[PDB]
Amino acid sequence: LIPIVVYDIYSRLLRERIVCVMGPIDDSVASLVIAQLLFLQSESNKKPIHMYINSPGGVVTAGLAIYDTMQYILNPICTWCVGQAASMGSLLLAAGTPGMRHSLPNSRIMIHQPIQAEEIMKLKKQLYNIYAKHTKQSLQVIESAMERDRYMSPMEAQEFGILDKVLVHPP
Amino acid sequence: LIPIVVAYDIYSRLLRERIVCVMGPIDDSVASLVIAQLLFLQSESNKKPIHMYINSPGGVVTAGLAIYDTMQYILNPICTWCVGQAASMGSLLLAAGTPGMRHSLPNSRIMIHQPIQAEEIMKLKKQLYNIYAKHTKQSLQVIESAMERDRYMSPMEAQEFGILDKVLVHPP
Amino acid sequence: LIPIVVRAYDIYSRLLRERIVCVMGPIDDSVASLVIAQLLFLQSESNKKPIHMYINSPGGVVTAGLAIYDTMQYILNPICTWCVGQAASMGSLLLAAGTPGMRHSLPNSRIMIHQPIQAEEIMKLKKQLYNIYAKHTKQSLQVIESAMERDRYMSPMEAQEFGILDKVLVHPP
Amino acid sequence: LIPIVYDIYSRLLRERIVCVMGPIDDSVASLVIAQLLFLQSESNKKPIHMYINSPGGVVTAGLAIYDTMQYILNPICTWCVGQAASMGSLLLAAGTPGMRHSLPNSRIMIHQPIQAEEIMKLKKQLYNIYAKHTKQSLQVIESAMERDRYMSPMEAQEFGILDKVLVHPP
Amino acid sequence: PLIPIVYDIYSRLLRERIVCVMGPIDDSVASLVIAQLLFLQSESNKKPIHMYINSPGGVVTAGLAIYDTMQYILNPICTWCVGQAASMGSLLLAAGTPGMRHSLPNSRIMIHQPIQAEEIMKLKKQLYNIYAKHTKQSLQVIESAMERDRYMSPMEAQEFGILDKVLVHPP
Amino acid sequence: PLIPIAYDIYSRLLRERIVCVMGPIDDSVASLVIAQLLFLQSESNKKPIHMYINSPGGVVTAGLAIYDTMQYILNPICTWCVGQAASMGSLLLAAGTPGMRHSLPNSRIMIHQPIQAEEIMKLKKQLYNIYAKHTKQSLQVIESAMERDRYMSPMEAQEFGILDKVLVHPP
Amino acid sequence: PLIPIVYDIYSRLLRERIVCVMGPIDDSVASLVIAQLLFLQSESNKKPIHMYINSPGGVVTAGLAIYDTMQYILNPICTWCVGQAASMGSLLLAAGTPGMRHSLPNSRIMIHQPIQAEEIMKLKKQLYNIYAKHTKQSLQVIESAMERDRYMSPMEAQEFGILDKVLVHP
Amino acid sequence: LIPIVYDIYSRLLRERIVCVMGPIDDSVASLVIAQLLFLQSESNKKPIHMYINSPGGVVTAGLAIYDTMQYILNPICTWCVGQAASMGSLLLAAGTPGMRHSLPNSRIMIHQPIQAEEIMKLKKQLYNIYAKHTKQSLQVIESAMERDRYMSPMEAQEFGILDKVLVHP
Amino acid sequence: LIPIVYDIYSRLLRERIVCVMGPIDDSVASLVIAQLLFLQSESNKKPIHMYINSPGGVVTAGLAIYDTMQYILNPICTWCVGQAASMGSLLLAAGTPGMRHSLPNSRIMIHQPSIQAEEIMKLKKQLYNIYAKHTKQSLQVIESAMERDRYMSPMEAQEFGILDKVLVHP
Ligand SMILES: CC[C@H](C)[C@H]1C(=O)N(Cc2cccc3ccccc23)C[C@@H]2N(C(=O)NCCCC(F)(F)F)CCC(=O)N12
Ligand SMILES: CC[C@H](C)[C@H]1C(=O)N(Cc2cccc3ccccc23)C[C@@H]2N(C(=O)NCCCC(F)(F)F)CCC(=O)N12
Ligand SMILES: CC[C@H](C)[C@H]1C(=O)N(Cc2cccc3ccccc23)C[C@@H]2N(C(=O)NCCCC(F)(F)F)CCC(=O)N12
Ligand SMILES: CC[C@H](C)[C@H]1C(=O)N(Cc2cccc3ccccc23)C[C@@H]2N(C(=O)NCCCC(F)(F)F)CCC(=O)N12
Ligand SMILES: CC[C@H](C)[C@H]1C(=O)N(Cc2cccc3ccccc23)C[C@@H]2N(C(=O)NCCCC(F)(F)F)CCC(=O)N12
Ligand SMILES: CC[C@H](C)[C@H]1C(=O)N(Cc2cccc3ccccc23)C[C@@H]2N(C(=O)NCCCC(F)(F)F)CCC(=O)N12
Ligand SMILES: CC[C@H](C)[C@H]1C(=O)N(Cc2cccc3ccccc23)C[C@@H]2N(C(=O)NCCCC(F)(F)F)CCC(=O)N12
Ligand SMILES: CC[C@H](C)[C@H]1C(=O)N(Cc2cccc3ccccc23)C[C@@H]2N(C(=O)NCCCC(F)(F)F)CCC(=O)N12
Ligand SMILES: CC[C@H](C)[C@H]1C(=O)N(Cc2cccc3ccccc23)C[C@@H]2N(C(=O)NCCCC(F)(F)F)CCC(=O)N12
Ligand SMILES: [Mg+2]
Repeated sequence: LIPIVVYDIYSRLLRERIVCVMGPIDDSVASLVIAQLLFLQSESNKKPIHMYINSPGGVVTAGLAIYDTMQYILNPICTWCVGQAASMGSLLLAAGTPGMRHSLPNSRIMIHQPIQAEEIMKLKKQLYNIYAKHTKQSLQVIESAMERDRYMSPMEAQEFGILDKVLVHPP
Repeated sequence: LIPIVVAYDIYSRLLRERIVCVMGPIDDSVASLVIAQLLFLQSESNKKPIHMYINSPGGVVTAGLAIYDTMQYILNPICTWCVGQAASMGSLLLAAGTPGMRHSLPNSRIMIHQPIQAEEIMKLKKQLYNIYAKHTKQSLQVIESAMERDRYMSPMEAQEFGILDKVLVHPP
Repeated sequence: LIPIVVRAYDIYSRLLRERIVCVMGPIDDSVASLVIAQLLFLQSESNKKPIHMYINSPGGVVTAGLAIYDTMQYILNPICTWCVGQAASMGSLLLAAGTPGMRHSLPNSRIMIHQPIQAEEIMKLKKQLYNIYAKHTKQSLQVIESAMERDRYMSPMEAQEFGILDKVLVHPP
Repeated sequence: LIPIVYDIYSRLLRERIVCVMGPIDDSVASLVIAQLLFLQSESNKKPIHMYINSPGGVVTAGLAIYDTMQYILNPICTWCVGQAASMGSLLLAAGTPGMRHSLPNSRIMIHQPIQAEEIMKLKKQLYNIYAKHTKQSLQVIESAMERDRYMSPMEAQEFGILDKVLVHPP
Repeated sequence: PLIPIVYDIYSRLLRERIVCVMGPIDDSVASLVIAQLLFLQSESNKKPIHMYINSPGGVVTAGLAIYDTMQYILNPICTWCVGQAASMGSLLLAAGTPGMRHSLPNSRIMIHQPIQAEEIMKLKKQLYNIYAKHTKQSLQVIESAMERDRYMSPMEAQEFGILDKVLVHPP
Repeated sequence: PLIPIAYDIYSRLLRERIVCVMGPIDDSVASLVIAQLLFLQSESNKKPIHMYINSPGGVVTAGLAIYDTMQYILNPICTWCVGQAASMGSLLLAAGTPGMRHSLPNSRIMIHQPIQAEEIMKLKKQLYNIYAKHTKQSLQVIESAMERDRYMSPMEAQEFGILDKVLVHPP
Repeated sequence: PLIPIVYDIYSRLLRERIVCVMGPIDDSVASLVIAQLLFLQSESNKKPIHMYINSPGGVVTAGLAIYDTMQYILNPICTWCVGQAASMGSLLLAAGTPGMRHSLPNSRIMIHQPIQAEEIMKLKKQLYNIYAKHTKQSLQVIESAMERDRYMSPMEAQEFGILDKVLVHP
Repeated sequence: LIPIVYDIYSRLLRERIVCVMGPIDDSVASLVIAQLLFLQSESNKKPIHMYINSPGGVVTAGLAIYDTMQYILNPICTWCVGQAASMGSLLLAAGTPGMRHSLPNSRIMIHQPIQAEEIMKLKKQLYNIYAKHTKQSLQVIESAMERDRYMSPMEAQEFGILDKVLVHP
Repeated sequence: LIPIVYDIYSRLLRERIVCVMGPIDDSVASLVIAQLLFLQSESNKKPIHMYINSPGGVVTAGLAIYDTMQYILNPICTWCVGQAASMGSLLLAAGTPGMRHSLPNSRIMIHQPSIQAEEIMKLKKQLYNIYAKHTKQSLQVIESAMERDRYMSPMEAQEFGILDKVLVHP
């Protein structure tokens, strides 16, 4: 049951420029997030957008659709990891505007990922290049890390280049 | 949960700005909704461009062709935008946008390969060959060869092939 | 999800205000009743102004198709039929039943008159279909019978030659 | 089942009461977090009341709510009615000091009913959070969490999970 | 349903030339019955075969397959209606050797029948001709009777030409 | 569904060189029929094999597997249509040894048929050539007939070249 | 599906050195085929083994398990395609003893293929090398052909090196 | 349908071949253990051949088979055909030294696809078993088991999981 | 698929080995009890071997097997392979003193995972008394240990009195 304010709660957050990326990312979630990003951009192409991320991952092309839209719009995008960002969720976290990528202290971050053979490898290489661009790590290090079935703490994710700030309280 | 803006749900709000969404598998229900939206936008103005957002793995051939024919029939220019993917019938719709107005974002994947009686399935397949030839400007022989290859193309390859005009990282 | 336009219409209701009725998907009793109710509404708004009938359907229940057919004939309005995607089985009967001169298809549509209760009753219904197609296409009963046994689709051009429709348009005239 | 006019829960939300009920998963956590952000923007000083009746749920979803409670500036009064087990008892214990309550017949459990290394890392995060808010040593928290049992409100007060056991308002 | 052994009980009855046509008649039942008729014929093409019929009907082509095999073999076939013979069941009852078609006293018999249109009519006309042949009634009378949704007593079925003898006790 | 004796009636028929092709033809049915044809062949490569066919059709490649095995073995094969032979069932009926293709009088026979596009057409053309070979009709006539959604009587199927003899009683 | 007896019919065929590879190839099918190959080898390591193949394909590692066992045993193995051999089925067909790979005239043969990303590519490359070895075609030609979604006639498969003989009669 | 000659697996059992196929659960473990006890009583000296084609399964069921292999006196030749992942690769590695084999196209994975403390205790038992049979350090075993990947037979030989990669006898 | 030699379990039964595997319900208990009666009538002196690999099960079904083990005159050697949890560990502990074994990697749990309230407590107290009798620990220590949600290694189970011998080899 989604509560209302006199607007359902998510719509109310949307009016304050907060977009929620929650649960598994599929085509339906991607389209909704993209539609919300277009809406916020037309209200103002300068004011920051806040992206709340609590997700175990999802479909690669759906994640990439959101990724490309984030890059395409002019707005700065602050990413916030609460709970977890695994697989495509961690890619979206890392794709926030430099300096504006955040996690709360107990979140868990995973870049490991839990079609023809050639196509699955082409998509995998696209992920390598995107993580390399945003984290500043080499392709070899990205590949090694993505093969490891383990989560990182927020501090480790900061050291790796996935995020900028680990906040307990506002600054 | 579909979010609302103030009462419009997010897609209806996009529709008021002349953006139509073609998302997920294309069946008769999706085709009818898209067609109804195209008729609405045309009556508001038969000159102002229409934006078509495409993120689809494909679908039913006749439903795809219904949308295709309606796109051609209306007078408006139609800008097509590939985000995520356009496979099978999705890539046909992408290619059918107004010349010069067919776009993809940088990490999209495009497939023209295709994943009721035998004679009828071949007749539909030949209709697809002729439509791709018209809009890509490639020969029928090249279309037939390419459609037999089970693979995706990058946006740059799709541009070289004639499926789209522009690969944009940021607006122009 | 059906989109809305603003004073709140869903998109099909908005099309209905412009005299467009949609016959989409399989035709059953529920679809027939909705289409019939819409035809009665449009008639009372004006019994002279044309009605546009959008048809994209693989067919359906014979008596439900016949209910829509009879209502189309009964109202006074001219009815323009438009085949987009496909009109198979009962869908092609409705297409053929539009006002003469006002039956249209877009260029890539597919049209089928082949059809994919006690034995005597199924034959009686089949003969009613033969007579309706004969009336509207102007073909003989023998030719209708032969054609309906062939499991195939027709292009819009072939359907025009056969008498199912009048005009194949790429763009408005 | 939900009575109308605007449902009862939205009406409670207008009085700064947030409900954490049933199993805690990602969907529940997101709703609770969204409500906490709403109440904070209405006023970052006025207290928030958190009603907790829950058998527990997903660890990361519980931790997401925990972190948001700490992050906002408001004081948060926690109220245990019925039960607070597993992640539910962590949220109860995480209320503002002096403002953690239970009604008299509630049951409280800190026992907990992914790769091996990851389940242990999450378990150690829970140990440190309970130690911080209860003021008990890590060794005592670990021992208590291995015992499959519930505590009465009085026992939970003695342990440091809550501050007040009320039969009637003060 | 546990089948008792002595051979299972149906196999034991088969060794004494008794074939059972029970329940709905589909392709599987028809094949079984046909296989049994071929077996009994090879043991002796002169000795009578007893066919026990208790059936609400079934698939027309499967019924016709059994019918044609009954006619094809040389043996006399005694048909016995116990419980009921409806639709295709009553056709098989009527198709027994003349003089050898029986019912017990409380059985119920129905000739009413509870693919493209043209094909269903062609099959229906094949049924008309078969009933006319074995009952000795006109085609017009068969067609009228088959439109009536009702059962007949054994005595009425005897008068109509579906069977020869209604026995309470052996003769 | 209970077969009678375990040593069922179908195995007993197999010992007399009768193979049953019943119900929908899929890979499992084709393999069983093929295995039985190999068995009968090794018992004697001269003695005829009887193939009982009551089938609404099935998978094209499974039908073709049985077809090719029938041609490959050296035995004469008598085909018998009881009930119906539709789609791939009618192909098997037509593929019996010339002069040895039979139907009982009330059977129904259909040649109409109720993967990439190019592949479905290649298989369809293989069916055209097989029917042309065994019926002696032209490719154009086969193609026209297979588009018509209808059944044929045994007499019509005889005239068309699908079978040789329509028997009410043995010769 | 009732299996007839004489021995069930497949066991009877096994006594004449005929092994059946039918339907989708999974771990259960592979283990049965492997067990049968070990049995026939111990009866005689010289007498040929006949392998009947009618299969749309299946699990790659299960197909490779059968492949490796075929190579490992000393017996000559005659492969017979009836109906179809697609994906892993066509690999087994091609892996028969040279000169002893057969198809009946109306069979259809497909080498196109209808886990982490790196692992699926490693398995795909193992398939390329196996087809190259047994067909005598270059790796580049195998890779190009496997990307085309289409079937080959028995004659085309013979020309390609997948089989040696297309027989209408024994 | 399992063919008869004995069903085919029973026939292989009479030649001292035991099959460990598909997912390993309690039912599979009990059957394998029962077969190992049978073969041991026929002769406690003659080798036993263990065919392994398995994606893994339940840890305690794998450990039950492991302990029984060690407990009996017989030499045990392990054979990887198709794959040995997770608990399957542990059983492969637990064969008698010098008698651990793979065919050339097999895939081998030591990565693994109840309370928190208990899952770690079981994990540490696996670390010590792999260390014993491969001769690698505990630190290297731990690192390798976190990597979600398969090894070729040659890599598995270099790592100490098996002794011989044979194309032909 | 159960192999034949007798199916393999029946063959083991002829050598006085009874298998208690998987979840223990009424059906399993009745089969085990029937086997114990059979072995007893063959000889009331010769030992019986009980193989235990079980996560637990229904309390009354476990108690039925327990009572029958005590009732017959034979010595009973218990063998834990894989695991013995809940009712499984009770049966392990109930073997003849000196004849209770585990292999080295087994896991043993006496905690119960996760009828009127009074009845569930009566059954729980029956378990306390049975464990006290066979382990020789005080009932207070049994009750405390059974509240801890954890497994024991074979060595710890030996120290606790659950079993007598941890063997790597005969
Ligand atoms: C960043 C958007 C730029 C400026 C631009 C443009 O690139 N596209 C194409 C487009 C179309 C569809 C999906 C897309 C997804 C990602 C990127 C581009 C997409 C349409 C958009 N429009 C709106 O946003 N209109 C107002 C939005 C308010 C609303 F309420 F509708 F949300 C129409 C006017 C327009 O110029 N653009
Ligand atoms: C391109 C449409 C042209 C101009 C034309 C015409 O071809 N058709 C027929 C038609 C009917 C039904 C479905 C069709 C699908 C594809 C193409 C044509 C279809 C109806 C339309 N009308 C409306 O659009 N009316 C306003 C509708 C929009 C709104 F939502 F706003 F109400 C009525 C005035 C009219 O003649 N035409
Ligand atoms: C062609 C309709 C004529 C004129 C006539 C008539 O035959 N019937 C009977 C009738 C009843 C019900 C279903 C029918 C289906 C098919 C044919 C006739 C049916 C009702 C109709 N009415 C309306 O439609 N009234 C306006 C309603 C407008 C609204 F907006 F509400 F839809 C009431 C005035 C009236 O006498 N007739
Ligand atoms: C404690 C929140 C601080 C103050 C701060 C901030 O860090 N985030 C980031 C953020 C984003 C998304 C999820 C988060 C979860 C936990 C913590 C931070 C999260 C958004 C917030 N905003 C609002 O809530 N604005 C008022 C609107 C609230 C209402 F519900 F009414 F819409 C936008 C301006 C702003 O400063 N912040
Ligand atoms: C009445 C049967 C006649 C005499 C004749 C004949 O037409 N067919 C063909 C046939 C084949 C298959 C199904 C048929 C169905 C209906 C009619 C004929 C059918 C087989 C039979 N055979 C047996 O039954 N042989 C003895 C076997 C006895 C057994 F116990 F096994 F059933 C083979 C030798 C033979 O001459 N015929
Ligand atoms: C007509 C078959 C010829 C003669 C020949 C041959 O082509 N194959 C290959 C083959 C193998 C597998 C499936 C096949 C399907 C279609 C065609 C050929 C097939 C094996 C057969 N054998 C048997 O049938 N042996 C008798 C055993 C029969 C029984 F059931 F009783 F066990 C082994 C000796 C032999 O020469 N051939
Ligand atoms: C080609 C097998 C060779 C010759 C060799 C050998 O490598 N293995 C190991 C082995 C074990 C298990 C699966 C295997 C799969 C593929 C390859 C090897 C496999 C067992 C076999 N044995 C038997 O087959 N014994 C007779 C069995 C006959 C029966 F009828 F029972 F099946 C035992 C002694 C022996 O020399 N080998
Ligand atoms: C290697 C077993 C040793 C030698 C010894 C022993 O430790 N156990 C205990 C035991 C019991 C139950 C399961 C066990 C699982 C793993 C390890 C030990 C197990 C019983 C076994 N027996 C048999 O195997 N008997 C022959 C069986 C032959 C048959 F054909 F039936 F399978 C009874 C005579 C005997 O000395 N032992
Ligand atoms: C420990 C059993 C004692 C000795 C005694 C006795 O108490 N009961 C009663 C009884 C009955 C049923 C279940 C029981 C379960 C637990 C305890 C007692 C049970 C029957 C048994 N009998 C057998 O076992 N007879 C030989 C059996 C041979 C067979 F192979 F079939 F098992 C009949 C003669 C007899 O003296 N008793
Ligand atoms: Mg005793």
